[PDB]
Amino acid sequence: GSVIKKRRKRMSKKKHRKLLRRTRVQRRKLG
Amino acid sequence: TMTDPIADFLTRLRNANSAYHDEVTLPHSKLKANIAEILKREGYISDYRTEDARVGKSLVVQLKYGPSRERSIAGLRRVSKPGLRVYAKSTNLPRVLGGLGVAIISTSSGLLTDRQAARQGVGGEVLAYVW
Amino acid sequence: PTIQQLVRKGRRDKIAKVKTAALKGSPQRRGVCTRVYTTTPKKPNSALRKVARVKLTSQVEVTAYIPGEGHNLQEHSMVLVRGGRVKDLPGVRYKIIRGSLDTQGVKNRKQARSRYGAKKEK
Amino acid sequence: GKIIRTTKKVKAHDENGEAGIGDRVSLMETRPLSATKRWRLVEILEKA
RNA sequence: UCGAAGGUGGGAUCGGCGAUUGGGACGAAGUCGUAACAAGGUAGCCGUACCGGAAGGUGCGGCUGGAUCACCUCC
RNA sequence: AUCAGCUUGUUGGUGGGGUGAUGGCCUACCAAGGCGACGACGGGUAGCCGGCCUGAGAGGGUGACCGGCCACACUGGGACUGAGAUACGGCCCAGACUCCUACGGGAGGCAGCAGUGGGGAAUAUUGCACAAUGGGCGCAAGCCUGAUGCAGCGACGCCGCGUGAGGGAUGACGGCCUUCGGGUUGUAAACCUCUUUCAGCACAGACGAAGCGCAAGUGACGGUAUGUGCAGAAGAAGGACCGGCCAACUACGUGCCAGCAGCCGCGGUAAUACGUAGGGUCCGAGCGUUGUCCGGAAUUACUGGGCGUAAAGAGCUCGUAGGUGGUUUGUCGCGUUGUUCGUGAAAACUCACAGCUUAACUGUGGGCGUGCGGGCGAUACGGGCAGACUAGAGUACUGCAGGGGAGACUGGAAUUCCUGGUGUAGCGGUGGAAUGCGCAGAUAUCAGGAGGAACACCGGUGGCGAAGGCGGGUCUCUGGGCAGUAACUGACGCUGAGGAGCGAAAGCGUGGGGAGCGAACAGGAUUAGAUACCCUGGUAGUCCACGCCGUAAACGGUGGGUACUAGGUGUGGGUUUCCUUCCUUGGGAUCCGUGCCGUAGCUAACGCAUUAAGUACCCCGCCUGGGGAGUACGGCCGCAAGG
RNA sequence: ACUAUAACCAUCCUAAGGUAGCGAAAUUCCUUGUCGGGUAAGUUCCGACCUGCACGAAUGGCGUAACGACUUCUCAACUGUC
RNA sequence: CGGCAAAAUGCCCCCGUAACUUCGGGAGAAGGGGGACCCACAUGGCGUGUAAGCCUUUACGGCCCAAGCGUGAGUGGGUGGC
Repeated sequence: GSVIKKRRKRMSKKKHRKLLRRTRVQRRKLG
Repeated sequence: TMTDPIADFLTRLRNANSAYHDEVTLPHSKLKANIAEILKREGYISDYRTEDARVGKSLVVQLKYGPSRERSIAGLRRVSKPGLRVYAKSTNLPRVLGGLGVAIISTSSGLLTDRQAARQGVGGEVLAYVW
Repeated sequence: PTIQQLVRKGRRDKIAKVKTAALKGSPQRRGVCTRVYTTTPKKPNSALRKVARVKLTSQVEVTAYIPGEGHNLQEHSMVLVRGGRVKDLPGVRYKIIRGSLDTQGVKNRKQARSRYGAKKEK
Repeated sequence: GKIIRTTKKVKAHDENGEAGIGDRVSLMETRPLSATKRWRLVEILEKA
């Protein structure tokens, strides 16, 4: 299997983790 | 573990047939002997006999090949199996190879072929197909 | 799968995507033109496609395509819209029926007249 | 086409209560003796 | 006595709007950089942690879905 | 189940009450039950069926007409009368709405037939008759019947018919194309005969009524259908399409425009794809478009699919419910199977026949109604019951190999630092350097000391473990495996939804420890820029104890069990016959592992191939185009990260 | 690629140029900042924006269940507070 | 300036209680129902305990126990007042 699919999935995962890091305190205070 | 002795018998026959063996041995039981009887009487196998084994008895089957080494059996399929079992009435008995094959049916009158069961007006469990 | 797995879970068919949800089970709907304008298609093609913004009777705001050569549609014009997709335009699934209600049949049409609401010449 | 084994609970009525738990009992239908009670104990085939 | 409707009360549950705010898809030609594909010029990717305008970098463990190993003298 | 708990007249008993009738139907007392992952309790949607449409069938969608059952009658409660009540055109109350009122109070209920307004893309006449059939009352005549029988309107559907037929040419005119020759429209037309279907006019005129009536008559349809005459081809054709799928091509106009398009895709001055004209094709009182369902789609695969790399094997085990199960004897007749009886309304469907001038349509008679209930027959298989056996499974005994696991103690090399000699001016680092260290005596060399971590050679495609994983030594405790004997039990097996446990590294908590390495962080260098690669330092962390986490390219990208299907050759563990020195991998045989090459077979191919991805059987997990997204919302778990 | 800002670049200075988080704040002068909510009417109050005159990580930063004769705002009830 | 001060709630027994949470709380959350007297069940139940009775290692003994004294809670009916 091409590593292209792994690359797409990893970019999605990395962006989501970055978003989670950027809004940790906001999420904690809203929940 | 072993679940279907009948299917194991059929697969021993099929595997020996593909390998052009002249001989196939397996543990003996009444049902397997009756299936061997039907196969021999219908001319699919050469001959069968039952020796005795170390514990019980064995079944020995001679495979029939033509002069140019062409197999006398074209296929062997198990129809009714543990889990999903198949029963047919006397009127909707299956046809094998458009009638060119033989379907073995277990009726209360014993083991019969599809044509015998149709002629006698009986039904039962469809054990296997031979063609 | 196994027969037992089938009797335990069965087979579930794929769900069907509903097309033209704004029609709400009707072959046609009547709407009023929120705004009549023009737009450019996808990249491979190029034109000035004529598109109307229609507010249907099913309370759905929908963008519809105007077939034919010339049209006489302006604001607050009652039209009858149907289903039909235009490949070039991204999100247009409806076409305005020519020759019904305010919208007029095209002019000087002599072939496929019934598809553009142009009467037979006398 | 597979043969499926399903289980069902019925409530029977026995006067003297001679039937314990685990006994193969025989039942016969009857008119409603109460809500949910529609069977009458005939006899115990084999205790256990 | 029961009893529809009505009144009081505290909760369930389904939707709409919401100043502000997050990401997603698409958009010839804008800006910034070169991350991947040939050993892509630091092999790549998986989990995890930290860090960084951004792709990304680095640590620990793992995988091959990673390329090259010339000449090589005795027999 | 992104709804796991629900129930207190609720589950049962007794005595009463109540009812046409049994019954927590109601009631007093008593007991504590009842239902639920075979999905209770919630949420959403829905009148059910004969049937209808689609399909080869299985199946899928549906419940229009006609036919059966249920429910309701402005909304919500209630009873009364009665043989019978959701009492549509009954009653009582409450409510909303509409109307009358002398303000005290009253009236109303189209989801009956027409009709109106509104909503909508969209669905009809405020018609005729009780002549026929059915119903109510009456002894009866008779009366009532918007049930019903008819008519009106709408190509809304199915079916049928017509718009003419024969003859008619070097094939007229016109059109269009042209190679300028001519070709096509085209036997088409014009003309010559013939026939009039259907419409139009005239005349006659029904059946439906073995009916009703003891009156003399009685048909709503209807003076209709129909029949006979009259005249004349006379009054009667449009729609879509023509690049390929997919029958049917040329010219002119326009030029990335205007536009077309179901998909592929067509528009760039010479388009068979746009527009228009000739021609053509397919249908035809229709032809197309849109909406919806089935088919094609084997694209949810029972018939009839898959999971090494395309989407798809849980990280691995144990085990609950469940599913499934070796050889054999007897019995039951639950499944299975044969036959018979009852039922499966009619209509519909199919076969045959009959009647409408045919057809649609209608009637008659079979079949169908794939099922269920009762009796009778069979016992091969499945199952139950009662036994038996040892080939599976397990125990016993004798040996065997191993980094399997836990604890305790302990060894040596090397790195680092500290102390003391000798000893000087560099050491260190790189592709090349610089930060840095040293001249306060560094690096080097020797002796001594402290401390932590990892265990060179053995050591490999070799061993063990379910997987993660596991090698300095010794001791203690402990798990599994294999071989042989076969002494013992006698099917005790397999798989396993959920569930429980284990689970690399990183990370988290508390307490220790910290030599080396080292995210972050500092400088140096490279660079256009270096939040990097390289250099010098370097904190968490790496280590120990006790707990959390629960993920990995947790991979053989290959779930577990079992049987069968050519061989050749390494290597690990163990038994045994024969060369025999019996030293020897002597060689063979056999059991259990672990590699390589290779048949048959399988696969899209690569490849797999007795350790299967071959041939089959049992059980589990998972897949259904790509993104959005393993993300949002809800929930559970976690200290958090997050899962 | 309209305009706007500036992910980006250059340059001077320093021991280093403020990170996470929060921000009209017990810090915000201008100021009753602006928008939203609440009221018939809200310089106070709550939510948000960031232009932080002059927040900011043990003179700790940001939160936080429970607690308070603390400060602030709103509602019901109750009343001679009116 | 500000509900300051007053008013209001207030007990017992039942029923029933939200967000959030450090799982302990929040909580007396909130919100609601009954409460007098007489009679009957009822010479009832409960406590105590004498005589009687039973038992024993017999005594400053144990058990039980009519009578007597004390006492709730409930159920049903009735009575009176704002």
